[PDB]
Amino acid sequence: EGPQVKIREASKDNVDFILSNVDLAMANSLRRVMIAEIPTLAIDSVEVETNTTVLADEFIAHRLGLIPLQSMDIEQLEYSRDCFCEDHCDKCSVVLTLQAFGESESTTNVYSKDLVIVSNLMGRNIGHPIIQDKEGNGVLICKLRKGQELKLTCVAKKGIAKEHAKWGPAAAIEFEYDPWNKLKHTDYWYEQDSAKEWPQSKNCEYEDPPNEGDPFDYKAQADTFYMNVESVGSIPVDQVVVRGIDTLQKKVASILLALTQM
Amino acid sequence: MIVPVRCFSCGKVVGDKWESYLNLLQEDELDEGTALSRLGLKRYCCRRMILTHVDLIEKFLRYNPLEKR
Amino acid sequence: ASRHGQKGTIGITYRREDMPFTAEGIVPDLIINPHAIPSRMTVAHLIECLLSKVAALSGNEGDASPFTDITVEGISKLLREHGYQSRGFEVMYNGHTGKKLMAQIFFGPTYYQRLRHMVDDKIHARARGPMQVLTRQPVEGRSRDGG
Amino acid sequence: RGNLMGKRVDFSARTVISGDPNLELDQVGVPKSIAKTLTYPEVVTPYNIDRLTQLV
Amino acid sequence: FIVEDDESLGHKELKVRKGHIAKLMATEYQDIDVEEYTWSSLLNEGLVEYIDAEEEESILIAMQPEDLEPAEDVDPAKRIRVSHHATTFTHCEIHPSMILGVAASIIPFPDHNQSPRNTYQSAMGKQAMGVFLTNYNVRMDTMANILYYPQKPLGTTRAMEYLKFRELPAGQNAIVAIACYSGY
Amino acid sequence: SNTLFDDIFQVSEVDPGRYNKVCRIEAASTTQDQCKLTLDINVELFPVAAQDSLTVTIASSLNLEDTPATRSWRPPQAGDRSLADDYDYVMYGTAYKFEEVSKDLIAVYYSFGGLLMRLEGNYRNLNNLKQENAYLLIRR
Amino acid sequence: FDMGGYFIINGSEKVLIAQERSAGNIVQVFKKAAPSPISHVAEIRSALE
Amino acid sequence: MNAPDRFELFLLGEGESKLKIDPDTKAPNAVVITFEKEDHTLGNLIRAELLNDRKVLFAAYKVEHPFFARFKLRIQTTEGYDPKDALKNACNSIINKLGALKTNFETEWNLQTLA
Amino acid sequence: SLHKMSMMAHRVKVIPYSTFRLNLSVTSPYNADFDGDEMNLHVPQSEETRAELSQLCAVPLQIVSPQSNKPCMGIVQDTLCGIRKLTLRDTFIELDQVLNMLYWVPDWDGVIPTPAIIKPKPLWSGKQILSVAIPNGIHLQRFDEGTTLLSPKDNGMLIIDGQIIFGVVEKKTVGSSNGGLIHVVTREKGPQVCAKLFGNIQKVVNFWLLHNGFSTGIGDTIADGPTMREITETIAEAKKKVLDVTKEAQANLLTAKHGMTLRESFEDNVVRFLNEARDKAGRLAEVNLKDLNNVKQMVMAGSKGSFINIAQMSACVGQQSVEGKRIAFGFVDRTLPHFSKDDYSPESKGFVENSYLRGLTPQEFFFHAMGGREGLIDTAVKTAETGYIQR
Amino acid sequence: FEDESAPITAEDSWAVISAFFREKGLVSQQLD
Amino acid sequence: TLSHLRRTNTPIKPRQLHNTHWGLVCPAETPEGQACGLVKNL
RNA sequence: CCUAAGAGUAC
Ligand SMILES: [Mg+2]
Ligand SMILES: [Zn+2]
Ligand SMILES: [Zn+2]
Repeated sequence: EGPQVKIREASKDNVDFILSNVDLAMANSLRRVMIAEIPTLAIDSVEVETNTTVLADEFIAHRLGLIPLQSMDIEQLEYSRDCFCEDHCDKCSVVLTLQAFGESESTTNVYSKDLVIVSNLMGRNIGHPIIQDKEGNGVLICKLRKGQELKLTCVAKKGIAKEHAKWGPAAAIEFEYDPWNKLKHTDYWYEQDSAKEWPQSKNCEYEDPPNEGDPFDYKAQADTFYMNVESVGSIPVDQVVVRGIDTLQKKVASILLALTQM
Repeated sequence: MIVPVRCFSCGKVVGDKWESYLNLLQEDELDEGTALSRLGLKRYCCRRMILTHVDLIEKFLRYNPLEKR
Repeated sequence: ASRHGQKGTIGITYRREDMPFTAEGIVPDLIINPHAIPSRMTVAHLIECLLSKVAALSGNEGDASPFTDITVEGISKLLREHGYQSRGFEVMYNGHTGKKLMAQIFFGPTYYQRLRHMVDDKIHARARGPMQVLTRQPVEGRSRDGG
Repeated sequence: RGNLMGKRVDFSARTVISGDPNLELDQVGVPKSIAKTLTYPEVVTPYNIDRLTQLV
Repeated sequence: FIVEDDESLGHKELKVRKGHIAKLMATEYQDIDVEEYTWSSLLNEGLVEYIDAEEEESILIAMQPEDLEPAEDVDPAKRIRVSHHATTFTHCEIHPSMILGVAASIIPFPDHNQSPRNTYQSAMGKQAMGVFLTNYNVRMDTMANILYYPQKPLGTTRAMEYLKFRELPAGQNAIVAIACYSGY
Repeated sequence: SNTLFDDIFQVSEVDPGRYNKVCRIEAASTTQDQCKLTLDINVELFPVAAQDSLTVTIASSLNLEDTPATRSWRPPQAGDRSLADDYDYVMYGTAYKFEEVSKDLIAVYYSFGGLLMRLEGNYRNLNNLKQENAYLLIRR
Repeated sequence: FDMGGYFIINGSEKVLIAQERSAGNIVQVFKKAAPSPISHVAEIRSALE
Repeated sequence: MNAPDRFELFLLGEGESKLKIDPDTKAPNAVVITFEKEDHTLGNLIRAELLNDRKVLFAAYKVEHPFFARFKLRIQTTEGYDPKDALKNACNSIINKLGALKTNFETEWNLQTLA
Repeated sequence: SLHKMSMMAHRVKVIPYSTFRLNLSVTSPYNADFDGDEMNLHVPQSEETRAELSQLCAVPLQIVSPQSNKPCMGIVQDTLCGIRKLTLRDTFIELDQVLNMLYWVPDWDGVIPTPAIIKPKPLWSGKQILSVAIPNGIHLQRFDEGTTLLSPKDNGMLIIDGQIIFGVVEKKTVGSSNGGLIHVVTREKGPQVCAKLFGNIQKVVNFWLLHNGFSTGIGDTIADGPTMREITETIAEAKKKVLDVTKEAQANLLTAKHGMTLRESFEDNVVRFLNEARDKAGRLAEVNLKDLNNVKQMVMAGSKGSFINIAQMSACVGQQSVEGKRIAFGFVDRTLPHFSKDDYSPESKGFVENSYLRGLTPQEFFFHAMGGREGLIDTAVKTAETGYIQR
Repeated sequence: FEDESAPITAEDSWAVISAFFREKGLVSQQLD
Repeated sequence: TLSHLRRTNTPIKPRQLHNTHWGLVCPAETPEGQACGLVKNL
């Protein structure tokens, strides 16, 4: 008993579902947590050894920080801020190394498949850059003319989207409720007819259209939210939803804990 | 300069869809809209991320390297 | 600033979760005040936003040449053929509460320039510093720690 | 006109302005760097010895 | 453009026809084996003419050929235009949008703006940030500003591909919402 | 607590005006020919049509017990008993004018949060109304 | 993409702004104000190239 | 230059606590609770769950400035009901609902074959 | 800093960003925008200067200006539009949003006002919530055009004991106008209470507008088909009248107005006809605009825009003038080389019959450029001359 | 198109402009 | 850079946009300050 | 360091 969920579409990177019997505040809080509060792995520090390319060092550092990394077992990693090491260790970071040389007469593309994990993952499931395309090459990090070299090391720490958007695993989150505007939460702008000028949402097929003669239902509340979560690739989209719920529950539990302890 | 890794607005990774986009434009003679739809860029934020990119890095690569090994 | 004389400075920056969002999860990169539109009569700004939305959806390039026969009605017809409201309005939800905004928001891509005037190159303060040799008054200019 | 009627002065700051609906009518927001640069001289008094010592 | 009597059609017409346009297109395509056809070829065959203000005093110019050369259910969305009710033209404008300068050719739909706004944009696009040259990495300029990711405009003019604006853009396509959101 | 005024009116006109949720109605008393009413009503929350008979009661309070606002409003708990239970549409407002229409006719003006009401009739039964707050209760 | 049309003086790129002037060898006739005794003046800025 | 560190949005600073409760003198049996390093995500949820309670006369929250991540929540309950008890009940209800939702979503996802 | 109100004493609030931050209502005396304006800050260095700065130059003490014995600060921009939208008779607020809005008022006494509607659903009107910000004991009564004690149009303003009895709150009430709410409050309760009123009104209205939303778009400049047809008919009729006047003048049948020549009278008549044509077309467009039109809403609130802006954007830009005259014959007897000699038609001398929505023809674009150039030159000359005169 | 002496359209003039800028350039006056 | 290379200056109503400026100088490209109209662009 | 010149920001 409680909030009820029915999922329409399931994919590797998208889940489209219905969230019924739930308050609007709860659904919006879940959406916000999925956007912002889910921990993820991403490259945080870059030590540049050699860069004879045409791009600036911090340009490449930023591009590397935007590379999505596997974060299935990110809960087994610790934040660098609350680890006993000096700068970075194996309990709180993953070390990668990008070493590329332009030994070909044509331009050599430095992808994210060339990122090599150096630190011992200790059997975790973190660190690997996410590969999505069929060619197998990851994100196009840089390009090299013949004789140009790029040697650098990356330290990846866990983080959340609040500190920096590079840690956000959730991409775009579709969120809609009351497709027929039965709650009258919007006043439709129009020129001649509001119904003709506003295209019907795809979710209108899942609710009974209003009878156009019935009185306004002032007691009705908002529920049955149609939500589509997309995944960047760091964690599966179902894990995105589950970890969002978990993080929100953790926040409320921490509020209870602070209240009791004070 | 070079293709951005992620769409600015939503954050979808688009840095791996540049060479595929160029291959679709050239080899298959597809127009830009169909090629964008093929790669999975449905929101116009991602579509403007990939459609309007200018690959200046090629120009930068034309000049001889300053430090050649 | 846009390409129509709509200069302005960044007031505040919100994260993605706090920005208003459409039913498709698209959030704006920029939010500008409606009150900048009516007095300045920059209709080209709105027309170019609509044309850019259509061009991004359709994959073509918007022909915004001055004296062509490109009208708002045709752009709106194309936008409606793409499944959006013809005048560019979109139903948006408040970021904080998730409730629908009672007013639909004009929403779409627009070309913006970053101008050379950054605040970090203009902020300046001086408690006490170098004095002019002749008049024994503070020197001139923020580059000289002036007054 | 350039040195007596008007002159350059110390203890002055200048920067870009922004709007804030959450500030009172008689309030002005000051950047922390500017507040750290500009200073006020407070005479040491029995009524404010403690806070002045803490600021020192 | 030069307009002659053109007795074959019985009415005034431009000296330039589809054949010259085809030859110019062929030359441009070859540049990107036939006889070259350049602007000097149009100049030397009496197709186009150079007119200054003094000579411009004593000529009659047609704004566009398709609407003003031929002798006489309209779209209400289109702007109102007149035919001038006169057929004695001596020249034709190559394109009205060529009255603008380099800075004003970047403005999208400048005819839908109040003119001071166009002046402001003309003065303000010179302060826009982008890629000023491709070899900025080998120049020791006193100050240089470069965008990370310049983007060619979604709304573009025909005159801005002669200014290389699509090759060296100075801005980005941002998703803009016009809203009184927070009061900030 | 007691009903300061009560009557039955018939609506002769409903004016949507420039509004979508509020309509101004004119009503004539079906018992006294000298009593008439003008009233703004939230038609979205209480539909009203022309030629509709409405029982209208103005009261100084809603509690059944006599009077022993200045007290903060509280949401109605389950099981609470009040006069509003016997009516369909209840508003709360303040009286802001007592006008002498004629020798016998007087008009009283009420403002329920901006929804205006004007009740006109002979003073022999409108004398109970005074310059204070009041509740307007309407049933169909 | 560099277009040229500028000089390099001491390593600095200098451009000559096109200077506007009135044309020479053209007769121009101007009215004069009421206080002046001369009513109209015809002048030519004669110059040989 | 003057931009604050981003981790200040969620990390408690030195010498400050997550919650602080101050009685309200405007109305009887009312408290104001300042939540630190929180935002609308928690504030709206807590306020709605408090309004779901029957003995809560007043419940509201406000973020006084977007610059700082903190919010103030005012709660006023009926006589004999501790506002802290109302907050505890609201948090407990939120946790129970979220747990049920997580269970339901897991069960629904387990029914897919095209994932 | 042309006047004393452009130099005022504020209270420091240390903030973590590189810009000076100030209230929106205080920008009017400073004549300040946020499009790159810089401002200056001076720190007193003694107790005497500090005290006289706080007791003489403080912002609340400057609310009523001696310049025109009326307030110099008011409600502006988003807050004005929001306060107009909030006080409409249609605006009703449910319990949760009412509680949030009440809490946002710092000096709220802690009592929830009885809802305007109790059954079948407790609803608070916008006027009821806004009256919380207004201090107790304030009475204001303004009668607009055609308003009675009953307000069928909800215009005018009646506030009794700090409660808005009726009237839509807009620029005439909360703006910097004599006899408005700001003036009454500062003359009755003092400058400090007026500043607190500024803060409370801004906070509550900004919260409501944040959770209600307000926008503007291209569709706000579009009038429907019949209205555009009527506008075109009006423009054509005016052009026909201009043509008839031109025929009369060219037949010498026109008589010169006393005090001016034939040509001056003809130009005066033509300009008047074109101006009233533009005004009539703009009025048609404005009447056609619905109450949901966003530009119309901004104009009604008084926050930004005017009737002429609607007219020029939707109906007709109008007649472009240089030096108080129609576009002169820069070439020999013609304005441009695209017109014949001695053409005095409205299009030949700078009548822009197209709106900004429709777009300007090349000749109209050039004429509008000439008008804008004249405006810019006038602005520069005016600011220089006014500076010298002021000194 | 097929007819060699057919009149040009408003779109064709951009070809002429292209030829102009292929021969002159943007800073032709300085160099000339 | 392009605008600077095609700039004309008039040593010093001359500030007005003349009719003869059609097609020779930009109708709307000029500094807002004291050089409004005096500095022109081709 | 002074002087001169030019470009520009907000009015
Ligand atoms: Mg400004
Ligand atoms: Zn560690
Ligand atoms: Zn995107």
